[PDB]
Amino acid sequence: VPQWEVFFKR
Amino acid sequence: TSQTVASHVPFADLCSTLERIQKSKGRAEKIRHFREFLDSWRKFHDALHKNHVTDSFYPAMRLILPQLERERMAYGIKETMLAKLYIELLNLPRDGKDALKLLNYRTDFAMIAYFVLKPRCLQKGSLTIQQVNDLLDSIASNNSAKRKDLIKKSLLQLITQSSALEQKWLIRMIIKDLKLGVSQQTIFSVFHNDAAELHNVTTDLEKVCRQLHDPSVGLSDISITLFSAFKPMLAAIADIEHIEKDMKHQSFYIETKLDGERMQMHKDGDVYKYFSRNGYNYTDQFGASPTEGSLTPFIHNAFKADIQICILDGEMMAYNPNTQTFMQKGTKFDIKRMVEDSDLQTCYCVFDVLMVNNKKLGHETLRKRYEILSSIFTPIPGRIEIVQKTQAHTKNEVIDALNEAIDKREEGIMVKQPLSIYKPDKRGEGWLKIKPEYVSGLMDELDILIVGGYWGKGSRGGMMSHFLCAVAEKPPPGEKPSVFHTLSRVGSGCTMKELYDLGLKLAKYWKPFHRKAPPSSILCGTEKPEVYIEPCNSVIVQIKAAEIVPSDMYKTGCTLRFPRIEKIRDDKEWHECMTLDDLEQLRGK
Ligand SMILES: [Hg+2]
Ligand SMILES: [Hg+2]
Ligand SMILES: [Hg+2]
Ligand SMILES: [Hg+2]
Ligand SMILES: [Hg+2]
Ligand SMILES: [Hg+2]
Ligand SMILES: [Hg+2]
Ligand SMILES: [Hg+2]
Ligand SMILES: [Hg+2]
Repeated sequence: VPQWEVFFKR
Repeated sequence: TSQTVASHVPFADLCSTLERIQKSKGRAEKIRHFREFLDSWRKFHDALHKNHVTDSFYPAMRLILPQLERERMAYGIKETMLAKLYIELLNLPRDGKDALKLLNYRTDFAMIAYFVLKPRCLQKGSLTIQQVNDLLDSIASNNSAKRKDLIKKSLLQLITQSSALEQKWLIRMIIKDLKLGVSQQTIFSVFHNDAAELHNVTTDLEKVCRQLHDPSVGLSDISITLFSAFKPMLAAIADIEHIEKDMKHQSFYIETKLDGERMQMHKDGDVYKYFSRNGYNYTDQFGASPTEGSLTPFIHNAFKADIQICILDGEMMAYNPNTQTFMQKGTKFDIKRMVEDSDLQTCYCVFDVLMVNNKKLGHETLRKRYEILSSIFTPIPGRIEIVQKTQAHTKNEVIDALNEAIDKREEGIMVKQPLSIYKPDKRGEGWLKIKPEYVSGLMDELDILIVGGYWGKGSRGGMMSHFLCAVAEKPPPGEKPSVFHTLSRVGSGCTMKELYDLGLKLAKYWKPFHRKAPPSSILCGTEKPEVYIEPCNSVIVQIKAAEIVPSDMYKTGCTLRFPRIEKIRDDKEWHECMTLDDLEQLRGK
């Protein structure tokens, strides 16, 4: 399950 | 398994993005910040939903464009309510400068609050965007049910679980004005190339978010669809001098301009939906079926046999059966209530059709569209009507129509290109509107006396169609005016109850007018009334007019262009009538 924080702070 | 991006995205990330957009100076920079958020959301979505989807950007977009919220109803929250709440929670001195400034906020509030919050609320947010939506849902739903305390508790959750900065943005989403410094259209364009066009034929952020979830997949032939709210086509204001050029030097339509509630009707058999011009659902009022509502039960059977599905554009009017007239918006009386008490009834005035049985008609010519319209239903006067239209090609014909329109107490005229198609939310193109050039001054308030009358037709023969109005000749000091000079004929249509009441009040005073033995108190020009009334028995009306022009039809040697009775001035005595001298000074000033 992907974690949002990896997508947003990127 | 009913998984959503919104359940994973801290409301704090949405707010830091709004804060960056609002503080950015350039458009480019504003857009960039939006893009970065939108892009992360889309990549996440793809990762989250790899092995599954109706999920979309809607939970964010509805907070970004709160003025476009349609699912949730009104919150019922006032700045003043928030003010009190914060004064409790932050324990501000009840008589201090901060508390008063919140309570005495003059209609921004979010910013005043934020400055009070910044040094005393240091809490970090805990809500996801989804959880923010859930609490807003709770506020709106409880407001509907007038459950004041539950609204407070939902507010309480939002506030105690959110950072000062998030609270700034919550307040703006609640008020429905974010002040991003970037337009709604820009937001749409940044989101998807097709987003605006789609929004114009579905006033629904969720539909737009979900259908245009992929920025690289377009939609073909975006069009008006059964049971979706499209934005109405609008009319551009038109200077009557240029009307022949404006109509592409060809034949055009002149159509009655009605000031009702713009309303579209969607029909499929026994099922009906109605949308207002902003795309709110009015089906509860008018009727979802032929056994309920204020309109549908009465018009369901007007539709012709072959018609199963249709979509109409038009205007809802309040109709008086006893006078066969539409009541105007501006009245001292209660139109809604009288409609409910059955004193008046709802009447759908229809001027367009966008679908018939699965033929889509947006792209047909208005000419073809009008042809089809006459095939959709059989008009029932006072419930469902086809607005009256005529063909014309001359400026003077348009002058005639405007003249007639104002005479019947309508407030203008419509002019429409027969070649023109239906363009949702566009102003201009094929639709022009024409109203008189009213210059706001003394010209807005001519206080003149009724001196004579003209009868309506047939059964309305007891009511007057027009009044003849005069001004007073200034009388010798001491005595009241005894001589009046005609000035203007003016429409007496019962478009407001005060005119109806006035007619009945004056009924007993009319006397037959005889050309060969005329009353000495009323001096005429060419134009004679059918009946006259002694001045002391009469009433002053306040008249709005665009221009005083020469005329040999009235004793004053002039008359009023586009005159409309604005008010009955029964707070004035008959002898307080505007005089010749007043008229004279007015003309040359
Ligand atoms: Hg706080
Ligand atoms: Hg959207
Ligand atoms: Hg009507
Ligand atoms: Hg009336
Ligand atoms: Hg009338
Ligand atoms: Hg009347
Ligand atoms: Hg006369
Ligand atoms: Hg009198
Ligand atoms: Hg005059």
